[PDB]
Amino acid sequence: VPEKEAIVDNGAHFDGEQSGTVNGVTPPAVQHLTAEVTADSGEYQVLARWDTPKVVKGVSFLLRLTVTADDGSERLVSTARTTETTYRFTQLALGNYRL
Amino acid sequence: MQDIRQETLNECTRAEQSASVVLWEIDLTEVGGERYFFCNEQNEKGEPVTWQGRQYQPYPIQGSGFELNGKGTSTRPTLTVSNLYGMVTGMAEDMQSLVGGTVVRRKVYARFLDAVNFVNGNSYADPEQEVISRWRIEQCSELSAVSASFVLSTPTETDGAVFPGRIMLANTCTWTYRGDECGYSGPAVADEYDQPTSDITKDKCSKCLSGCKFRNNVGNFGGFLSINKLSQ
Amino acid sequence: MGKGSSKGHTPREAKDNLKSTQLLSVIDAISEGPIEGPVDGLKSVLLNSTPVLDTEGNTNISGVTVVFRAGEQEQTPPEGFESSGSETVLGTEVKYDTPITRTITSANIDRLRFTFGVQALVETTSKGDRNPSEVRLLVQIQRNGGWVTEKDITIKGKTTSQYLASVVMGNLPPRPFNIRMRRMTPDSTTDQLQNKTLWSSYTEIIDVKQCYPNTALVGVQVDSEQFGSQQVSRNYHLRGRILQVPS
Amino acid sequence: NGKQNTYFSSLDNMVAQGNVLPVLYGEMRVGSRVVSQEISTADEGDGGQVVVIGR
Ligand code: SF4
Repeated sequence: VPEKEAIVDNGAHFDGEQSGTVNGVTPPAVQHLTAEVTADSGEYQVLARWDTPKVVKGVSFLLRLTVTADDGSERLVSTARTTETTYRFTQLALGNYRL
Repeated sequence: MQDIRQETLNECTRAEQSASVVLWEIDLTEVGGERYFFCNEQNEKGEPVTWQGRQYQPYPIQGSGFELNGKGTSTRPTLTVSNLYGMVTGMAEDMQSLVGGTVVRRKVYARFLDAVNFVNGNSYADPEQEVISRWRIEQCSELSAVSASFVLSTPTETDGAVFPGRIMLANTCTWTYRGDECGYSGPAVADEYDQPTSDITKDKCSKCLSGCKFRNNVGNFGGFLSINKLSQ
Repeated sequence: MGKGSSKGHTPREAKDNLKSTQLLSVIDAISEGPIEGPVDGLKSVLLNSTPVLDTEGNTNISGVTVVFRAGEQEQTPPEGFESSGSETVLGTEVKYDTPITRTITSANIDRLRFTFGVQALVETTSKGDRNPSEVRLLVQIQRNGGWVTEKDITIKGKTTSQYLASVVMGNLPPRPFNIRMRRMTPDSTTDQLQNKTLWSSYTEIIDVKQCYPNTALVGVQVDSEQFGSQQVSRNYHLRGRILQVPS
Repeated sequence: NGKQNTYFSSLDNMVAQGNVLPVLYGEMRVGSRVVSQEISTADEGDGGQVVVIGR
């Protein structure tokens, strides 16, 4: 049956999104990230709040707190990994902090 | 015990009995063919054997390997038939080698045959005296210029089957188009390549999500359109 | 509580101080064809190894929304599960005198989610200290000619920065739509009481359109905070197939 | 370790791709084939009219 070959290399109509549905189950950016400097407890504390985006099979969060240098560069103050949607920072020196 | 009439049981115990005639029927109606009736012998008048008013044309045919065993492999009988004059050949090129057809075998004592078969008639003629067995054609094992051998199998034969059979897939529908589970009854929309068509004879589903959307049948889509990302 | 569908819904415990709530939405597939269903009810749903309802009816776990589906050929999709969302940001303040309105008038929407909130909620007094503020807002639909209230929301809290919430609703009439959200509290006339409101954005939800024709799905929608960082292992004490048994 | 499994039960939430759909025949406590599992933010307010966020 030499005429079989023509049928074989006629693959069906795959739907689309060949690149992988442009997600790669990569989590979206966290939303509503608000920092709050308060002293109602008698000392300076920073409360950080955020909302979980739509993820797959579960989620965790990575926090990176850095402080601005005098020359415009940055210094790594702290790093953390959590599962909660809130965090608390205490005993922070004066400066401009980016979380 | 088999449900066979008292006359056959009476004949089985006799010391001197009549010849046991085996009549065969090939039923290809379910596979798009016709029904053929065969007997290994003619009658005393040189005519095809008439059983229950139906003529069974003479043709060299012989079956072997018939047994009833529950333990072990399912029994696979064999049926050898004459291929002189290229008759079975003509069936092999028209019915896809007869595969999927039915073979019906009747055992009848010659004393119960129809009266037309005998010159002097049959006073004990009884059309209700027969033993029937049904099988299916599995493979035309050999076909030559002389003969043809067929492998038979019980209709159940759980050989290639699996259980459970329905498979969980994404981007593909496992239902049968316009079937019960698919539940589609609309007009012609597109072919298997999603190209729109108003031709009913060219209306098929691509089994993809786009093919289902073409018919607005996404509710009845047989796939699971989220599992592709949880399996990583 | 029925055959072919169920609702469960043990209520959620009231929160104390604002805060968000992580939600775990699962859909579990079991069996084929019409099945009888749960052995008892909501006591047959085990979230890790514990039934939702104690043997006396007490709720072991609060915040569960099991929605059982049998294997009937003619089913309906499990409600409350989203598939895609379209978020449009319209962050503006909502004053007492002026409502907002946006006239979404889409075509393929299923549910509407409102992202409202307050920029601050402190009630400062002379010499210092702070107190809650009691903000109230109202979300209304066009409903032809009469703006019928859909969801009135009251917020109590201290806060210092922006806080955002969300509210979902359905039953949407056809779509020459007009939505609205307006303020109830009078205004922040003084400087020591800041209770400004805000309508950040709204989202259009399309939900799950695939009513899986012959499987038996469950769906949970349990809050994931009560359980630890470990994953939730759902178990079900179901009954089996509806057989073709001799009459 | 030493656990014995059978061919007629499962208390696990197995992967549901290319894995067929199970069949349950009467009673039994069962696992599942997870079809969807997403973690999001719960929206306050369930039904009715009145919604209170903070108490
Ligand atoms: S994809 Fe939709 S229309 Fe096509 S066979 Fe499946 S259910 Fe039917």
